Amino acid sequence: IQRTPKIQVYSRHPAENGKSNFLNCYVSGFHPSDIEVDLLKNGERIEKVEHSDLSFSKDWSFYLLYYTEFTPTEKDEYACRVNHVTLSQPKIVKWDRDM
Amino acid sequence: GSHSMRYFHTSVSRPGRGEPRFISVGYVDDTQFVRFDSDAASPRTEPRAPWIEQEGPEYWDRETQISKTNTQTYREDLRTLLRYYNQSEAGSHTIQRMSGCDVGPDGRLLRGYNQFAYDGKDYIALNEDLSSWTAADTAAQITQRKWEAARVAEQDRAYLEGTCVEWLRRYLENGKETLQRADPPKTHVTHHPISDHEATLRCWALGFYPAEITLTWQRDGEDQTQDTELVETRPAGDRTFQKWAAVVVPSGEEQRYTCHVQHEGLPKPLTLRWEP
Amino acid sequence: GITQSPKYLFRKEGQNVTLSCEQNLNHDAMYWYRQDPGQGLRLIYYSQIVNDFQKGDIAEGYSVSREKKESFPLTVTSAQPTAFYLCASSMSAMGTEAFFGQGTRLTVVEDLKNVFPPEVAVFEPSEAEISHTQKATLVCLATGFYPDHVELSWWVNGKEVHSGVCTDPQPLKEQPALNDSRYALSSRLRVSATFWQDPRNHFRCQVQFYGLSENDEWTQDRAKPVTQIVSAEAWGR
Amino acid sequence: FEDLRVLSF
Amino acid sequence: QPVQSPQAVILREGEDAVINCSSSKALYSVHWYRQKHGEAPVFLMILLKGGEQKGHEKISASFNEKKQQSSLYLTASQLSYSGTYFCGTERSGGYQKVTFGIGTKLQVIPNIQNPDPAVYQLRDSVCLFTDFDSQTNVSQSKDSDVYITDKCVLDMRSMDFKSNSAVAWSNKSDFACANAFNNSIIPEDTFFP
Repeated sequence: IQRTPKIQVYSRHPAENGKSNFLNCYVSGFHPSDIEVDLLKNGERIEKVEHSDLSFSKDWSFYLLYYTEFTPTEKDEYACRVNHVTLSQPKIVKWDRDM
Repeated sequence: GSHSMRYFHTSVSRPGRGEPRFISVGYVDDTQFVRFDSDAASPRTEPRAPWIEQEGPEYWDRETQISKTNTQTYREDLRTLLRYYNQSEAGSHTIQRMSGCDVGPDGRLLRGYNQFAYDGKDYIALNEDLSSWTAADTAAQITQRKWEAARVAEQDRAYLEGTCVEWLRRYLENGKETLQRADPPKTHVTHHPISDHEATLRCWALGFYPAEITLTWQRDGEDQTQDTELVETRPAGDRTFQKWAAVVVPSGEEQRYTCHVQHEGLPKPLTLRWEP
Repeated sequence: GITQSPKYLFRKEGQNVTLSCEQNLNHDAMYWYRQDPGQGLRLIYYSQIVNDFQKGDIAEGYSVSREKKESFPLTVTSAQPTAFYLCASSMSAMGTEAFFGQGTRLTVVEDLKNVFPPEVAVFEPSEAEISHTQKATLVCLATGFYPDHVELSWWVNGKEVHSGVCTDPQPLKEQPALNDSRYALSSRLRVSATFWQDPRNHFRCQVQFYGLSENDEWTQDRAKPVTQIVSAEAWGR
Repeated sequence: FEDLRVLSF
Repeated sequence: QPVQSPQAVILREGEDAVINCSSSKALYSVHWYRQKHGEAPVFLMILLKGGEQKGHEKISASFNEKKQQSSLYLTASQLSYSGTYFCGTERSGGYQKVTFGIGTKLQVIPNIQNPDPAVYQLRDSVCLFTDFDSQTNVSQSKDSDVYITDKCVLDMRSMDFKSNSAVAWSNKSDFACANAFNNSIIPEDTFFP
């Protein structure tokens, strides 16, 4: 059985313009494990991107954390490009400070 | 109060690409301490928590052998489940195992675990009595019967009652300052108007350990959970966690009710009310 | 069950031989042991699954492979002397019972010219034994054979005997000083006076010797001491 | 501390 | 690693033998095997717990409180109980291997109801010392050309008659039937025809 990931784009600490932070993407609830998560800066990929070790919840659904060091600015835009078996085209989720 | 130790296993068959992948990750409550991915350059049981490096070379050496064998064990299981489930070789499949135990504040075993899943859905789980098996279907019953004859459940019970309790008690002790430290959430409410006649009250909780948290939006009276939207408790990437809960409040004389937050790191359950 | 091959095997100096062990019980775990007097059973190599095998404690001189669940063969190289190798296989080990194979007797023969088959002779029970007790004892002697790759078997009226059959647990060295000394073994069959005194009762005594093969190169004046059955025969009196 | 898999399927 | 207490024992027929074994590291299970020197060790029983199990007479075993020390009990010892008893020890993660130590060499001696010490000469040329009690110890052969075998117990299941024996033979002309057994502790009332 296939399950669609629940993409969430957020920061390690609250977004302060010009001050250092981490941009996280937490994909959850997906099955199979074969996922492709890319982190974008103004519609462009990042080379320096690490990730957490493959693990799941009680309901067997998988979870991964993709993260990178960043400096938030009111001009720079951050988003996430995720693809999985369940998706026909890569889904993009926009980073929002307000909510 | 309570504490848990878990060992998550994942075995993914990738035919047409190559040999299967085996990744075993250990957790003490919500903190990762070990990692063994067979897809690494030099597969080895590696530290993941600072409070685990104090373990001697023998600990790592014995765990690496257990994992280098488990890799070959799960290989055979991916093959066996093709025969059992009347499946062909061409396809890509997944085997998951969840081992470990929950212990109460008194350090005594509360519940023992030895669960398995095939392709997302359940396979074979060990019953709470640590004697009987729950097969998901008649193909899993073949494993239930293979294991009953070979007295598998007895071996698990020995580890879950013994080994697992003793190791969890040791891990908590080494990681005393971290694993047993209360970290409460950083609470605040954000207000955004979804329209002109309606608004959203999102309740934020950030930087908290452990993961267990209850966020309930109540409109004067308790039961308002059927219309509140909440995300999955997400990790910050520095041991601590995050979570929000948003209810869609109307517009007028309505932004007067409160939100309630429960976390074991809190001396009392906190109550939040928004105003500009 | 489990089939460990061969029962009897010889080895030349600096030679490598691969011992077999196959099962069908679908057992995950497989074990190889070396039995020596006073040392007891000792674990050479073991395997709990396919592709994975672990060493300890007797090695080097030994190598194994686990390409299938069914087979776990042990290759004994140029290092090690003479010993009895046993082979076990359990379903899930630890926990379950381990079932064994017949065993393998491995002797290092320096030169093929030392290999000799047995000289088998049968001794008729004494009349003084029947006159003193209504019981008659037959003796079978295997003399001048090398190595100790033999199995004694009494046959009365074409059927294999076991009641009143008595073979020496250890053979005698014909030349105690020498190591490559030939062996002697005695087996004895006792029956009542009536059975031996009847002429229609037949007394055969088989000795199965394991020697050289078809592949072996023999040069000497003697006949090739190949794997053979040499037996002495006795009749009723 | 993880132990070996008890028995295969 | 697995230590066996008797390591070697000789007992009379029917006599009650007690084999003991211990470990230093807590074992999950203990196996007991009996072997006939050049054969496959035959499985007796396995113990997972934790107390006494099972009291099946003739061949029954015990596993102490927690854990390591297991003992095997043999009650009405029969002639078939002879051989090497081995203790198989199995340990938790990741010491999963059946480990054996130096087994105990158990020897059951027949209780000769009606001994008749006698040395006979069999047709072709061979000496047979037979029907001698188990206390009689046939040992050594000081002469080089003289070959004397060890004691070997024969069992006429047909009549329930068991008997000890030793065969002697030599190429020498001086090899006498009466003089055949001297180094061996031979009784006074020994029969010589």
